[PDB]
Amino acid sequence: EENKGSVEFQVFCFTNKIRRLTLHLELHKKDYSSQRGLRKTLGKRQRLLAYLLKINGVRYKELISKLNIRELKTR
Amino acid sequence: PIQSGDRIDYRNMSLISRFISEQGKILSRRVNRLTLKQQRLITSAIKQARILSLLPFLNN
Amino acid sequence: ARKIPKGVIHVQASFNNTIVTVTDVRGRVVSWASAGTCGFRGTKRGTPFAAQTAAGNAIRTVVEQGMQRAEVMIKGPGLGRDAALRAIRRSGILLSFVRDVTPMPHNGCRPPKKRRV
Amino acid sequence: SAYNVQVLVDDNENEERLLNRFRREVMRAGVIQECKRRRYFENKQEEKKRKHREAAKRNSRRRRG
Amino acid sequence: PQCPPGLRQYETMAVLRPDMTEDERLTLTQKYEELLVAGGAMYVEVFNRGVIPLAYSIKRKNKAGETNNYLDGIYLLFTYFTKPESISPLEAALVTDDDVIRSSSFKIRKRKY
RNA sequence: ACACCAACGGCGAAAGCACUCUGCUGGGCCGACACUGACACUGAGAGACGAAAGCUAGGGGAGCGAAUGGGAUUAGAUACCCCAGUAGUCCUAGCCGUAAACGAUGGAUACUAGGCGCUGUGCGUAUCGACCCGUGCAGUGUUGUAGCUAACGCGUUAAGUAUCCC
Ligand SMILES: [Mg+2]
Ligand SMILES: [Mg+2]
Ligand SMILES: [Mg+2]
Ligand SMILES: [Mg+2]
Ligand SMILES: [Mg+2]
Ligand SMILES: [Mg+2]
Ligand SMILES: [Mg+2]
Ligand SMILES: [Mg+2]
Ligand SMILES: [Mg+2]
Ligand SMILES: [Mg+2]
Ligand SMILES: [Mg+2]
Ligand SMILES: [Mg+2]
Ligand SMILES: [Mg+2]
Ligand SMILES: [Mg+2]
Ligand SMILES: [Mg+2]
Ligand SMILES: [Mg+2]
Ligand SMILES: [Mg+2]
Ligand SMILES: [Mg+2]
Ligand SMILES: [Mg+2]
Repeated sequence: EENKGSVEFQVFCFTNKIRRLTLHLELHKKDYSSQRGLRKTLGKRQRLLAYLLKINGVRYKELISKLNIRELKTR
Repeated sequence: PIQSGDRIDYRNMSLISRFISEQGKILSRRVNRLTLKQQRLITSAIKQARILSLLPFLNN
Repeated sequence: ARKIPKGVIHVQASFNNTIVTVTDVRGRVVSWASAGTCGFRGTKRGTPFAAQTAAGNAIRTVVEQGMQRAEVMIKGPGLGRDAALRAIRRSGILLSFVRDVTPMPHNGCRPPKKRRV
Repeated sequence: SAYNVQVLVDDNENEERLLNRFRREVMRAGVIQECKRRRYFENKQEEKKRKHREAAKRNSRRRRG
Repeated sequence: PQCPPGLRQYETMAVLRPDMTEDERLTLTQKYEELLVAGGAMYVEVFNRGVIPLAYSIKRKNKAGETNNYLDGIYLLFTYFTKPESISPLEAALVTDDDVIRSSSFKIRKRKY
């Protein structure tokens, strides 16, 4: 289905699992074990994005405008 | 040699009472010659049964 | 005073003394014998011998009431655990059951520290 | 009610066999060693000491004999 | 065969007072079957084994203030498929009743040894 | 506070985590090509977590128990022992950021005998379901060859042979 390994699909799966995790992190604030994972996965997504910005400028801008991902920290 | 062919639970009392002491203590894995996985499952079972008063903590 | 045919003997054995009480199944105390009440004091009060004379001393009054069968209750780590049983036997009273009631917490109140001696 | 050790004496009763039956019941549940153990408080360290000591004692007594 | 579509499998044991009739028992049955089915349970399978002496004496206070000391007991066994969301109230709803002296519920996992 | 289970066993980044159960969720590992195609490793600054004692505010207070008091012991005893016993230990919301926070061993990768063990799975065999055997991985434990080391020792979980960053 599409490419399940494609950059943009992966970044999506990540952004989505993160915004999902957000609710759990809001309800139970004392769970640090889970937050540590969040920070890890966010790291992954951020990496892929940096990579994709290097490789293709167009696909990148399209993607972060599409998935409502916050603009990059290289500015 | 000895083995579990039937699903072990808290409601098979025959089973669990094999692995229980006279005083109702749980016998160790080295004695019962069970795989670690088994032994754990037994243990939790025994505790659950103990709560449901199927087997006694202490005796009369 | 009360003539009761069957009752129970509680024997508490602690390290400093052993108490022996005699009762009946109604959960009612008839007569008791302490190793300290026999004219023993702190050291000797723990020895298995003082427990022997304690036991003998209670069973005096229990045959005086004319009782026959008894259960034995043993509570605590001390020496009299074994000693008292002997007197219960040689005092020529039928022994029904012998149980150990030493309480074992299953977890709980955090004990005193270790004496550095 | 409750009980730890159950020694029922039959009417064949003699003192020494009774006394020793009971003694081996107490050895069997390990109650006196138990109440010498809970007499005072132990930090986790003396618990690991006791576990290694006792467990490897009876274990090496099982592997030598 | 049993096949849940987006549900969790469950077992529940309940222990009831021995002083109960079969009509009061079936009324409880009916009631809890209804709570389950009202909670999205596809397949309510209930089974009964009543009147066994307990391992130990249990105490239950009533709404009438009674202290009830028991020896026997009524064991009700429930295999049912409910959403993980909806198992929440059931357990307390079992605790709250005076007739239910000891309740416990387990999730069932497939055994592989 | 959680006896037995408990084990030279399990998970965790570390701190740590154990009566039972349910629910929300973090990782791990394994087998298949299903896919992307170097997206890697490390990390100055910076951020999060971080035993216990401690502190602010509100609760809670059984046991234990600094401080404190009595009783002893002693030349003395502001200690050891005994009898009492307040903070604190517990919960909620925060602060503090230190420990022999120890494997006294930063991280990643590659490569170099074995023997005996365990935990997870996978394969073939054994029966056609439990073993059983041999094996493939992933971690974990004990002896030990080469080599290393001032010795002790370490030894595929290196303190070996090399490369990169702190
Ligand atoms: Mg003394
Ligand atoms: Mg690990
Ligand atoms: Mg999980
Ligand atoms: Mg290509
Ligand atoms: Mg730094
Ligand atoms: Mg902090
Ligand atoms: Mg603290
Ligand atoms: Mg202060
Ligand atoms: Mg005190
Ligand atoms: Mg003083
Ligand atoms: Mg006190
Ligand atoms: Mg706090
Ligand atoms: Mg430091
Ligand atoms: Mg250091
Ligand atoms: Mg084998
Ligand atoms: Mg390996
Ligand atoms: Mg070593
Ligand atoms: Mg070595
Ligand atoms: Mg070196």
